[PDB]
Amino acid sequence: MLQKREKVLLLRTFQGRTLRIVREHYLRPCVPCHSPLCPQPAACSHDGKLLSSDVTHYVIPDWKVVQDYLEILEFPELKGIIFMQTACQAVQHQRGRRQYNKLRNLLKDARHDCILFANEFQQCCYLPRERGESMEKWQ
Amino acid sequence: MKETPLSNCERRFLLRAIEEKKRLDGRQTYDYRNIRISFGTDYGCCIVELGKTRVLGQVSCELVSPKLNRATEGILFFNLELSQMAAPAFEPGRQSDLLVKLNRLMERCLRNSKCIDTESLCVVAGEKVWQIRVDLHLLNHDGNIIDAASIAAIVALCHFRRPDVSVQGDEVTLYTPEERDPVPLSIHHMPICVSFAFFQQGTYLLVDPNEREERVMDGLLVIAMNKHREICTIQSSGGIMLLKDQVLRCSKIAGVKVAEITELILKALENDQKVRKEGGKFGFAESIANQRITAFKMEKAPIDTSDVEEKAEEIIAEAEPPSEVVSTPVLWTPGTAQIGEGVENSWGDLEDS
RNA sequence: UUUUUUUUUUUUUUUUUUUUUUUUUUCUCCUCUUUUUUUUUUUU
Repeated sequence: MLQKREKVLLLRTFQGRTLRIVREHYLRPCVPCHSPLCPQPAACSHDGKLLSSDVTHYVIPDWKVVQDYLEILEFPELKGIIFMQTACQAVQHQRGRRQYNKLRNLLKDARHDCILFANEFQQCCYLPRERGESMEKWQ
Repeated sequence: MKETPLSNCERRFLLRAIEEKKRLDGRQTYDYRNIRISFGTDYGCCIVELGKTRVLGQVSCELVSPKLNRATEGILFFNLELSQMAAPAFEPGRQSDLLVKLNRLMERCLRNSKCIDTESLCVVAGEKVWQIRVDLHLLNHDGNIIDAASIAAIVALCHFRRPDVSVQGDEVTLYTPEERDPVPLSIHHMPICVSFAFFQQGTYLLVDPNEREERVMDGLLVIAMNKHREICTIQSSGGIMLLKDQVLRCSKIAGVKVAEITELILKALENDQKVRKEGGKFGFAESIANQRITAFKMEKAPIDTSDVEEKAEEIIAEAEPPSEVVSTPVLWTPGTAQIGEGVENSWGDLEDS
């Protein structure tokens, strides 16, 4: 079933000590997609907050459009938003705790069309870094 | 030396009793041996007696520099030790597989429960902070060493009183009980251990077993659980194979028993504080039973210090003065000189060549 | 009117030891509104 992979990290402590901590990662076959046109209900069963298809389109910030422009994406006229967990992780590890707390309230709310997606826990959307890179380009 | 061996009549006797659910010293299954606390004169010193076991607890603090990292807390040593007098077998370096499990039980309980407030034991950060260091000794072994050691550590920590300091601007100062009054500590909760013994493959249990009952038992279960309703450690050991309803029954038992024990401890500490505040006499001395043959009291006594001058004078006067043969030092060459019968020649030379 | 024979509970005990609480992370962070700042005085 699951597929193990690794993630190295370079943590810098307050005393100036960095370390190559290594950690884990477990992929899965079926990440729920919380959509009303998922062509197989059972495999995930969509047990959460679920959109209703009326919109013309769907807009997904890549990472920055929710990092700073978040204050826009609250108007209850905006419809059809889905958040990729990698953007959430970027903003959490880059914008402290306040913006992230507003974002998580946004998500945990039955007034808007916000869901969250496990980009990084899905078996063919994950991609490993390569020779010569950066967080922006990989992102 | 070793301990007297165990016969095959005592095992039979304890097991027919245990099957019949009656013990030697009369106490039923879910009972403790009654307790008796006694306080020293300087703070953080007590003597607890559970049944016929004794433990001496004594807390003491001291000021050091706080390592590297964790710059805003203090450290808390512990060192259990087993005194040769507790029992014949205990020997300074031949019982190294009980000391470890005991120190561990004590440290995991006291330090992981987070009842002492080691937050507010700093003076500066990066600089001198108080380093407390608890110390317990076992005096008399009669079974259930860890319940008594835990109650002793609790009382000793809840009776200490630190020194106290003034800090303002960037300047230190250290007071004394006459310059400033010693200060108590802050104790969130009171984690108190309980032990259970299992007999003939878990079919029976007995609360608070002593040392003979300890040699006819399979394994031990200890359950440390602070006041309110919060468990803090458990450690099955020995030779036991346990069920799942039984752990819950044990947890109930430890809850009840720790309730009662905390009643007793609180009452004793309050009474002791009342005595210390009334203005009466306290201490190890005014604890000796007087209705008993092996205690005696005597107020002070000048013995007669009227004669010592005369005796000393006559002794000094009545003995032979130093004699007067003075010796001479001989000089060989700067660096070496000799005194005594001396040597014949100036120095040896070509003695064998 | 039915003789004779077919062993049994392992041998051993007179071995030295010079340590010591712990142990190993989590980031930057918008403090709202009459003011200069009042002040002697006396009854504790």
